[PDB]
Amino acid sequence: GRSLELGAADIQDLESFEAGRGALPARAYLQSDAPRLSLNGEWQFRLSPGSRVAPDDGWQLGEALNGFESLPVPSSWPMHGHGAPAYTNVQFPFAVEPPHVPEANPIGDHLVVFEAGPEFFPHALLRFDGIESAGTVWLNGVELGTTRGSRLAHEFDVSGILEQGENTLAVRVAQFSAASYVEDQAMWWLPGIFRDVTLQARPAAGIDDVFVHAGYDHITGEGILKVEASRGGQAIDAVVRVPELALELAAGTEVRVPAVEPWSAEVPKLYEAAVSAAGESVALQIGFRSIAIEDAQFKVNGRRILLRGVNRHEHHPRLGRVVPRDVVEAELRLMKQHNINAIRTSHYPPHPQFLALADQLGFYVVLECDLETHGFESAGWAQNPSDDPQWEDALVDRMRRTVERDKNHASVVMWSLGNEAGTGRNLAAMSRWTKDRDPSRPIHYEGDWSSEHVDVYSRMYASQAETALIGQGIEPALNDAALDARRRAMPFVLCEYVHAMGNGPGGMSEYQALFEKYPRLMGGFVWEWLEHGITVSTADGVDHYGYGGDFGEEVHDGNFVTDGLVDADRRPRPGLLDFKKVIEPLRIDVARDWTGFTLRNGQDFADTSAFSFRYEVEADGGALDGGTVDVAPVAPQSETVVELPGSVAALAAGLSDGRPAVLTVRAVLGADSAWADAGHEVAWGQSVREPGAPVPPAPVEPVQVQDSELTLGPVVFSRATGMPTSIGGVPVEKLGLTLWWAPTDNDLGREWGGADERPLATQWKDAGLNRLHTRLLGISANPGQDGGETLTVRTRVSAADKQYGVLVDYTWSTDGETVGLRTQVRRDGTWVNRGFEVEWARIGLEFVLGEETELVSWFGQGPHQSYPDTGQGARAGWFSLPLAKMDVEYVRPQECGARSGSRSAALQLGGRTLEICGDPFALTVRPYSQDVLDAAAHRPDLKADGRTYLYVDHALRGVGTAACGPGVLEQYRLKPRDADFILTLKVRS
Amino acid sequence: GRSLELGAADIQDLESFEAGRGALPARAYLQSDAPRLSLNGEWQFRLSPGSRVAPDDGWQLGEALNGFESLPVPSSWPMHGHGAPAYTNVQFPFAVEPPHVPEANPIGDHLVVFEAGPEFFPHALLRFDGIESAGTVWLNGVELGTTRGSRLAHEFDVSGILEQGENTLAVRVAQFSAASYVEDQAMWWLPGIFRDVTLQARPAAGIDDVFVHAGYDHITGEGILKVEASRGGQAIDAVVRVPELALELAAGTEVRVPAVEPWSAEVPKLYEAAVSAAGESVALQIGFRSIAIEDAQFKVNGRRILLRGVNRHEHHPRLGRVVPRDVVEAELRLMKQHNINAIRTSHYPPHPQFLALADQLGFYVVLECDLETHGFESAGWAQNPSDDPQWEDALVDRMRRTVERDKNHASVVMWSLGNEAGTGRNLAAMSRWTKDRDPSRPIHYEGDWSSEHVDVYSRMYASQAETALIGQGIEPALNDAALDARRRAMPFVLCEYVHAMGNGPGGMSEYQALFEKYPRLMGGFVWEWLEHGITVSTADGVDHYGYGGDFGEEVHDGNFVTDGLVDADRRPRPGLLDFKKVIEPLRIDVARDWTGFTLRNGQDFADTSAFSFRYEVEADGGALDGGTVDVAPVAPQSETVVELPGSVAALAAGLSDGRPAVLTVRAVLGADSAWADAGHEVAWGQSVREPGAPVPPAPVEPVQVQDSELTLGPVVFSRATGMPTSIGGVPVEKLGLTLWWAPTDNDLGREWGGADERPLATQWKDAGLNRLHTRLLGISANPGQDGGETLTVRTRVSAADKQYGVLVDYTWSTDGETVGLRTQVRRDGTWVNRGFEVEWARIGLEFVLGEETELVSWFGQGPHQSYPDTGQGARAGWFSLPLAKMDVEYVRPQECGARSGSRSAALQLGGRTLEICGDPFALTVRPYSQDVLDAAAHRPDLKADGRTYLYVDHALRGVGTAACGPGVLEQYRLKPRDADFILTLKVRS
Ligand SMILES: OC[C@H]1O[C@@H](O)[C@H](O)[C@@H](O)[C@H]1O
Ligand SMILES: OC[C@H]1O[C@@H](O)[C@H](O)[C@@H](O)[C@H]1O
Ligand SMILES: OC[C@H]1O[C@@H](O)[C@H](O)[C@@H](O)[C@H]1O
Ligand SMILES: OC[C@H]1O[C@@H](O)[C@H](O)[C@@H](O)[C@H]1O
Repeated sequence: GRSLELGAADIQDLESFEAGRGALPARAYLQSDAPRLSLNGEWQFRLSPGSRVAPDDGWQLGEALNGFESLPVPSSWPMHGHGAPAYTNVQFPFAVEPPHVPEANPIGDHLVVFEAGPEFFPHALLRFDGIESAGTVWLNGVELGTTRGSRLAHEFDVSGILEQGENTLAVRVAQFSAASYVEDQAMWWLPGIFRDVTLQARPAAGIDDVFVHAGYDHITGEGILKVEASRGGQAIDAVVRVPELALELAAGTEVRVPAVEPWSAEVPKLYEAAVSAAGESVALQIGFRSIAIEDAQFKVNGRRILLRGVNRHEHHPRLGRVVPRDVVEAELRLMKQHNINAIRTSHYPPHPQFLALADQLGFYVVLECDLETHGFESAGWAQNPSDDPQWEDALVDRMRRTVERDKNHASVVMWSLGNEAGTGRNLAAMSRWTKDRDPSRPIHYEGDWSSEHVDVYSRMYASQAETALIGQGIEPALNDAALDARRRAMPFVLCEYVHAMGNGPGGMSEYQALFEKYPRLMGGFVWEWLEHGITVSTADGVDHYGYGGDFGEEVHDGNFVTDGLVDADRRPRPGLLDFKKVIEPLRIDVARDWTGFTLRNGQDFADTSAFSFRYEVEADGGALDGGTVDVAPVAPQSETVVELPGSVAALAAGLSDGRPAVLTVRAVLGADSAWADAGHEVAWGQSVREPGAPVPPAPVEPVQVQDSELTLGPVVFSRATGMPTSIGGVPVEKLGLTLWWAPTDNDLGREWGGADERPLATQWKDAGLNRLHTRLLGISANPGQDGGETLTVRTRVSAADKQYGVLVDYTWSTDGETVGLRTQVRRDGTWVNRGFEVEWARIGLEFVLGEETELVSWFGQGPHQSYPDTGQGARAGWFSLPLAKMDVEYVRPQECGARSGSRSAALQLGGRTLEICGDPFALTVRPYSQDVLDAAAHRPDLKADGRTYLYVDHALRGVGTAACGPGVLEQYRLKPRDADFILTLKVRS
Repeated sequence: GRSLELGAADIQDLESFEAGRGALPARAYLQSDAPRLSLNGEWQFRLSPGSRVAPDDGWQLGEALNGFESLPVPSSWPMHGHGAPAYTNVQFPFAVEPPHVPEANPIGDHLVVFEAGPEFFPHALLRFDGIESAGTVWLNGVELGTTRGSRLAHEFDVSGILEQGENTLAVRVAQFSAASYVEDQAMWWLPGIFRDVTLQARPAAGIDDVFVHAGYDHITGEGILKVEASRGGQAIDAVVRVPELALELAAGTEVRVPAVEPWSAEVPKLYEAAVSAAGESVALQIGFRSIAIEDAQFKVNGRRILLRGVNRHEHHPRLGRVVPRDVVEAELRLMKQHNINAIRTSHYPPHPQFLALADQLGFYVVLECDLETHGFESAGWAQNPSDDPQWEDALVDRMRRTVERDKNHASVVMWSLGNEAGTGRNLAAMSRWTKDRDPSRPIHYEGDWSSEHVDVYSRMYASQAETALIGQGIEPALNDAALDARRRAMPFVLCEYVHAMGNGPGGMSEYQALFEKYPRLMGGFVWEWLEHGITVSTADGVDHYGYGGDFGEEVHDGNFVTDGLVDADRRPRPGLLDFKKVIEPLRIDVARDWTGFTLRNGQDFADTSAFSFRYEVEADGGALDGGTVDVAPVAPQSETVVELPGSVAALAAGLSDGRPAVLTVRAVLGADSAWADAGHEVAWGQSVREPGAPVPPAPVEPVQVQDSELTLGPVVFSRATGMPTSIGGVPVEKLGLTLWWAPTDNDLGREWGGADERPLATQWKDAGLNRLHTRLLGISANPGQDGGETLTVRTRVSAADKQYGVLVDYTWSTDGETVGLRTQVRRDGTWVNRGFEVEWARIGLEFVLGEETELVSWFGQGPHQSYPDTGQGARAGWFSLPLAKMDVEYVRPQECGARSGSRSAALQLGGRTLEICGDPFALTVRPYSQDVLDAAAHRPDLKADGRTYLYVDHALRGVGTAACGPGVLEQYRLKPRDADFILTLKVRS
């Protein structure tokens, strides 16, 4: 049996169950004075479709290069025209038959030439901080070894192989390997050398690894310091210095520092330090803090903390898995600016530079190992690597490298074994290894609800209801009494919650109230921080984001990648603006009589000395009063009542009733910080004096009659239809009832529970809410006042093939100045379809106007959108925006931009202005129709058609988080019902 | 309360529950010598969007016409650019709130000027044979009345209103009315005056109505004749004459004719007749036949008959509901040419000219009333007009007019109350009325399974299994013993079965065998005769059919309209070719030794004297023998063994074994008939001498080896992939396994039963059968014979995210002339997905070739396609066709064109020819890919890409009728399994 296949040897290596070979022991990423040369820059690159046709020519030596072109390094090579991105959620892009790999497997050959000076001898190494997913490395033709673990560091000794002067480094990178089976994160598949490549010397009498142990005794205030140092795995002599604390001690010994200032996300105190031996010195930043679990609470420095967190993937719209440092610093400052205090590195270790920034700015970090086997769930977890003993060594290695690299950073308060990888013996081995190596950080893993091998109980997307049961410690018991006992003593954290995809997330406040009420609840991490949008440039310079499927992939999960609080360029979504308010660290309850406000300090450690408390009274015209009030600092977890100047209460008392006015109290930064300038807003509260009920016009104008038209003051009606065609000279091309909106991403998902497995969008489509039809029943003019008349138009709205409907009556009235419009809705028949009760998106009206709108003004909530279960961040005030800025640039267009709680509005159409008033309504204005919005898959598919689509809603439905997790909560649902609402219009030129 | 709405009076009339007003009594359509003038021609026409804007100007008088243009009459006015067609299946296109109508309701004003000569006085009438759906008629400004019942005749007296000379006739037609609620047939909605408009004089002493009663005593052979005649509802004096029978008798008296030749679809004997009084004479055609039910059988003239039927809608691709007479005669001849003997006028009376043609050519007709309320089912039948007493008069009227018009035609053997209209008191009133008026024809209605008010038990799409239970009279009992007793004594008919949508129908033979075995089974009517395709002409002159949705309708049911045995232009689909064979009236079983054949006469009345029995022996070269054999006529329902000339058996006996040869016996017409010429084929049978097993080549050629290629005789392989790239100079761009085909219309429907409600196409999509991926495992050359070698390529086929797969091994061998190819398939893992066992469409191979193919030849079954549960009409022989004629022009492209039972094949590519041989396989050749075929929604979306896609299948799955009714029967399913098949190839230039 002759064997004639090509590349069988390269494939066997890619199919290996083992960790990479030929590498130095795993250690910490350390700032050293040892000489170093970054090989980052312009490399040469060649791509083959698979191993069997990957040329075995002499390319590794660098001479006679055939078929190479320039490429930057680090890089995600699909970001530069070589192949294309492919995004899948749970599903693998290849056949599930481990350890085998497909035949279509991009192979990337990388090569660079560099100069090695004398200072890199006799000893040196090469360091690779990230290769996705399988790398083989040669130096001057000699093989160093292989890399496994795509976001993990590898180091190769080049002593006696690195030559003085010019050297040639070659790296072969395969996209898919056996390791892909354990790297099934929901994100873009992006092969490449995507992190630093560095040459580092290792002088004699140096330092290879360091392990900081900096604890805090919260009773005495002492610091407990012990800095370990080793060479070749052996503890060595070395001296530690921290100038600020008047300390010089030996490595390996534990000392009590009489008084330290503890480290926390709120106060990230960092003492500079150096560990030095004869040949090498290491620069450290040390944060004193101790982590402990007691009374079923997660405590730092003796206090239960509340995690205000997000899940952070690493992604950049033009460079993929390469995130420039300027972008890292930016987004982390942006996080702090929105009151975030915690980060989960979903689902792999980040760039090693991330850790120091986290220590400095202040975040509680859950550092997570690179491991996820989600794609094995659909087959009942059969062949899951997490329980296959042949994978033990490879998975322990992943955890080892994860722990060693970042074990010195005070910001890491939990080690996480991975994400959605089931349960198995290998996961238990990873946990046992970590607990032995570093018992100073509790262990996290959500995949095993029994929680046998962890220290905190973690779940994702648990309902508000179950969260409250857990907060009270009365969730259902595990069958094993011993394991149930353990878990009931564990604090609870939501590693992912309030899925922030598209319009939403809804129901954040409900979670937060539980967090504040129940100590056992640690808090939660929003999924997720950013949208993984990829910029696509088109003809005429139009720029938009692409998502799953837009790059010609055979298997994908669509727009699930754009599920973030900010877009790929870090521009806030409305959800982040709401999130900031929900998690605000201070609560300000302004008194109704404007005499003062209650101030609760929600922080865990800091008092209120960093904040300046300011007040301002705003009214119709401008601002009437304002200033700053001094507050004796308030301790954490306590409250006080702050008096306001009597002048404020006097304004309120002498306010002619019916005049609108808003008192706003804010807590801003008194001075610059590392993450924001002075005056940055942190918390706020308001008290509103509402405008009185709008005076309904006197019906003293009669109805003129003609053959095909009616007129009632500034309004013109069509006799045939009964609907306005003009108001004050403004063409009304249509007016009608609305019960539907263009489905959100959440409306496109299932609400599990109940016998109805259809998404809300499908329920609506089956019911006909998107294609309503109106029948005219009657037109009638009725006696008004002193000659005038009202005009009642009676209609019935329904849909083809349906028997249910609603009766809508429009009653118009006018005095010549302002048009009054009453609308009555009455449901007719039983609103059931395919055996389930139909629900409504809204109860409102759609005005279609023939003119374009330039500007929208309103008194209500703003500046940004607000729906019944969102809008926490929208405050009471006066707002005005150009039309285009009323919209929201979601990647898949969908319902958005409604302004709930509006009392008045004003649209500028050319030279005229249309004013709407009435009891609280929601306001939306768009230059396109609802059907155009529902059809559009990307922003370019939206086109203005010269009209103005105006929406005035009396009732609205919530948005929820049904795309992943709970749907709209009961209190925000909208069942069919009768309704009645009044409204006044006016046009002025 | 002033009332200001427009058109409220016209709308109230459209909402009327009552029949049309002001019309003459319902009567028969009669050929009379009274003067007549057809007003058909070029009319003037105007369209308004609704009643409220329909002008009330002076248009009815004909002077100062504003906005009218020319339009033909009769017409379906959406067929001429006024609006557009809209097709819905079950669902109404308007809100379901009877009797109300929508505001978007096209109003069509029609007008013509004509001359009335002296012979139209003093009495005359105007006759309208069809107006959809509500007409108001004026003559010279004077209102005559209104029409209700869209396919029913109305007559209006114009005495004292018709003026001598020039007259002006005006008709206002509304598309939607209260009557639309009872005209919910599955078809295009097409308003208009779509049938004849005729002026007819009514001289004094004339004849208004006639009622023929022509029975047959099958014991004596006597005819029982009684011709009734009436004027103004009163029986009158009149004399009846039938020359051929030597008869002159008075109307109203019953006589025994000593000897008549009975009428039947097989022998449609018609005696000419005339009923005459002083002023008028009527021409009649009389067929003597008596209908009776006894021993739970449906009998004509004392014999149980077998219905070979189709459901006939009226439709024309360019004129809509207007079917020219030349097209009627054509399609009915086409029906007879395919052995059909029965017609159901689904679901309304046809054009009155249809009846005479049915009497002449010979069909058993189920004449069905215009009534269907299907759209009320989705709401639990609430508000169903069939049980609403306010609709009684309007529904009795529909049945009255239905019965009166056609009561004289022997071809009508059943009256049908309507279709899918539920159960209700009005349906019972329609039945009571019919039984009293005409007790000579049993009553049919499927909507009430209890069968309380009918004479035959009717069902639609009952499984073969339930049909067999009913054939034995052991179906489950009704709860009411008295009704169960009645129904068990009733014969059973399938008014709709073997849904003929797209590829199919499958499972026809199984039904037919039950029809022949069980007397209680009357037979069945295929759904349906024609596709309702509408021709759409595009730039460059390309012509294709449109279906539901292609005309911009808001609500539609897609391609369900193209569900016919022939296309809109009456070109046969493969299903009709199979249907003809299944229902063939004679069975011919040719003996294996070629000594003779068994002949069963399946007819009910006629013997075999009309047929000439002919034989022919065909072989490789040409024909070897042939002739005609004389058969003593065989009586109905008996059989005989016909000897063939000894010369035929001698050829078979002296045939060198392994040589293929086919003996075919045919029954053709001995002489011309009214529906076909002499030599037309009616029945056939065959005996085949198969070719011997193909000799596998001697493996005496070795494997040449190169860096990137292997070669084994005329074959070139790629070392990387292991797959052919050449055979004899022909580029092979790809070769691989197939388990999937582009879903048929049947595959897009649900198979109710079992916990899996997904259509087969969705099951396949979820499982990944459409996106298979192959991994190379090994390549190996093995010792052959006298130096030669075999080449085994080992592969594993699967799909992304799936663990199941198949192992496919290709073993090649050659002697230099012919390539031998063995293929072994072994399933690997459990083929389950989303909790249900995956099924396969096929087990085969796809050859993709770089050259185009001009011609395809094969020995097997043809000329037309054949799948496991179809192809009855495909016979054994030798066939050759240009590539384009191997395809099938279904309106929605889908899997089709496979040739099952193939033993050899030959493709001509330019100058060369590729030959395939082996054990029985299925052959398909296309100029495009399977994905292009699945994506295409219409024919133009198919584009040849310069390649040749060749499919060789070892196993195939059935097609069934799951689009509506049973899916693939158990024995034709294809579960995943191991398989093995051999095959030889050869290229000759
Ligand atoms: O103590 C106040 C601060 O608390 C931090 O945890 C948060 O990240 C900051 O944005 C700020 O709110
Ligand atoms: O092994 C994976 C499973 O683990 C269980 O603890 C959990 O309840 C399941 O939902 C699933 O995640
Ligand atoms: O008796 C033979 C004939 O029977 C008729 O019913 C049929 O319509 C004809 O096509 C032919 O088959
Ligand atoms: O009233 C309509 C119903 O009539 C019943 O006899 C039948 O079983 C049902 O399927 C439905 O057709």
